[PDB]
Amino acid sequence: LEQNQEIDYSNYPEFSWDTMPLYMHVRKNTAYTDEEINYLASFPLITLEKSQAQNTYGSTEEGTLATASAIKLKNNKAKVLYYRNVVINWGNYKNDDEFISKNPSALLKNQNNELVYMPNGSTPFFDITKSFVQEYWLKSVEDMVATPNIDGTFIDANIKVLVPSFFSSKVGVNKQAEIENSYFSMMSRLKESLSNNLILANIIRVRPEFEENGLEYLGYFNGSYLEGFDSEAFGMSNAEYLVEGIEATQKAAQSGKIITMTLGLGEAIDNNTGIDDQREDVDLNDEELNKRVDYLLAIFLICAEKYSYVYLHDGYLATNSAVWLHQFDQYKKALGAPLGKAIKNGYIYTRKFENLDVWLNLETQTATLTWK
Amino acid sequence: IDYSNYPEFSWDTMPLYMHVRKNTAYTDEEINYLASFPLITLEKSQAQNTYGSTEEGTLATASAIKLKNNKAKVLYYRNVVINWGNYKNDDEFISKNPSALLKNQNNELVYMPNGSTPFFDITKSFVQEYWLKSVEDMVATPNIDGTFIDANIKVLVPSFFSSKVGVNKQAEIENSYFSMMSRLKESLSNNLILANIIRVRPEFEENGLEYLGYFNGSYLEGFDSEAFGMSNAEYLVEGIEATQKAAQSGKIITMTLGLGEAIDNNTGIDDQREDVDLNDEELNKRVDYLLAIFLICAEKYSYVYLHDGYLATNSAVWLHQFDQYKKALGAPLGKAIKNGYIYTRKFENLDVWLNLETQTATLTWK
Repeated sequence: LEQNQEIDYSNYPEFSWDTMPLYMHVRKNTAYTDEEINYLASFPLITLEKSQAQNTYGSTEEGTLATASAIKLKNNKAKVLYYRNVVINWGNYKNDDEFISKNPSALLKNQNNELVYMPNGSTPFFDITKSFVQEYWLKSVEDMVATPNIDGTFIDANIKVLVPSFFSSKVGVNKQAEIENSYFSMMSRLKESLSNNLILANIIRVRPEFEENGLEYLGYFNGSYLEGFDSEAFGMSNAEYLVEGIEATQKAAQSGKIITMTLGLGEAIDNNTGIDDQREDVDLNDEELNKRVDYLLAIFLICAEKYSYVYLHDGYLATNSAVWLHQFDQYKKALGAPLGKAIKNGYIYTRKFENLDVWLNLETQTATLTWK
Repeated sequence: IDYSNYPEFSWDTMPLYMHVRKNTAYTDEEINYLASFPLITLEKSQAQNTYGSTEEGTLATASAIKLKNNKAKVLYYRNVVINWGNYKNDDEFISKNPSALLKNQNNELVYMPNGSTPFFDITKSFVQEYWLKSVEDMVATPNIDGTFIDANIKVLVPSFFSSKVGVNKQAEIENSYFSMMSRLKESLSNNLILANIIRVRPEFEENGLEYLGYFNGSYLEGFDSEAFGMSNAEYLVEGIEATQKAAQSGKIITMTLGLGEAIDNNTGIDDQREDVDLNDEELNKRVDYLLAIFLICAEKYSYVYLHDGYLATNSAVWLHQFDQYKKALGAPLGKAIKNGYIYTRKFENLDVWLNLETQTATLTWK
């Protein structure tokens, strides 16, 4: 497996321990307002998702360029990443639509010559085993990253390539191995061509198939995004699953890799409204909600090192998120640099920072943040 | 009550409903499966990637179903306010008439939670006429027996639109909706109109019965999904009471209940989706429970669907028949009896015992 490169922080985002280090990961179907641009520009690291303002700019490619230009004019130090899925042919990319229309052989088929799909039955996959698909995809990423207001790329669906059953159950064992081989070739190409830029990947993940829960695959990347971090599977308890995720994240962060930890608040915010009635306004000062914020931040702080950033989210679509444009009080309070590593005692973790003491219990799913 | 356009019904075995879409044409086996149900709703996005549009995919599917079983009743889905994709005729109409879409007081489009799907402004006469004709034209085709009208409750719960377009516009949407439903009641009097209307709601003192006079029956969803601070059991008690009254009055009931949560196995996102054992003891207990809720309510022309979503290619129960669907049921020998949260009912070949509090039921088949 690809080894990690020697650490060079030249192109890394800004980072401070003074207050919570925050990540943003976002789309909107139309252009951001000026106020929204100012909000985005306040984050040190921003990923622009697929379906980026396409109903204003006609395409994600153009909506990305316009959004990134506006962010950079407000804060030229904000780092902006372009999302790219390595295998799923999601909609709203004008260049992808043209490429697939002109070249139907670019899509992935099973051994019976049938197109295979995501669970919606309509979104297909790129057959990255084909040279011309690899070249198209790599060029699309390199061309976008080369533009002035884009600093790097967020690579998605690595785990769909690397967990053998995902594609072997669709296209067979040999084709899965071929997809994997081509994936490694493509990531090696980006590691070299984007060496003066940033590459983040959705890669660290508790998986029975991954002996090191994704750390073994970080060699191509400046860091990992984390999702599914508190969503247990494989018969593991919630606490057991988080213990493994925390260990992997601590190791990656201590190695100097960027970490962008996403944790959902959707379940703590939902109040059984919004489907056939107005969605009830969320009291973002609610005491129980803030206990959940404390808990999720405590998980993050037990792991964090320099270049670790957190996003407690209500989905990535700005217009459907109750936390969009908002900042919890925990994000404004003095944090300060760690005074050492977390201490683990069973499912209880503690950590001291210059202005904060953290206590976390994974079994009870509770935490305390004692600000100084 | 005029039953002349109603579907077939038998108590001999479980009366079943089907509610379905697929992005491409059904296979022959799938058409035979559809044709075996007495009442089928064809959803939006109906084979549009084979036939080019939902309109033509609906026509093709319905023709094939009726060739296999001409007695099957087939309904065309139509949303009264949401402009969902894949209707070629809607795309043409909206492109030509952007003013057909609902805007707020700043003249901005308003959307569903996805931020992209807009709404028909049904306060405008030309929109009303386009919509009504689209329904009437499709129901007049030979292989379609009626329509399934969706999103009634989004019109009738004031906060849904008032929070988007203002209180005056919501009242006007509601007024126009009633005019449109009165028109359809008359034009489709030789056909079937099923609506997504019975629903426990604080705004509806009769939980949707007060609107049922426009329609030949109701589809039910959200039926076991409590809200408003209500307990699950008391929320179901209210839905059961509404459904019993409707069914006993001769209205069609199509009760949908999700098995998604009892089938979900924490796989299929980044790995292969593991088989759910459809013969499992635990899944069969859940089927028994959900069928018991249905049977406590059912009358002639009540039908049930225990589902894993409406997209055929993503459903673990597509093409499947639970054993509970094959056993002799027989006619009810009395209405359900309610003793607290425990209901019982006797049929010729089955005794039902249902406890809403524990979410368990016992089906004693003879």
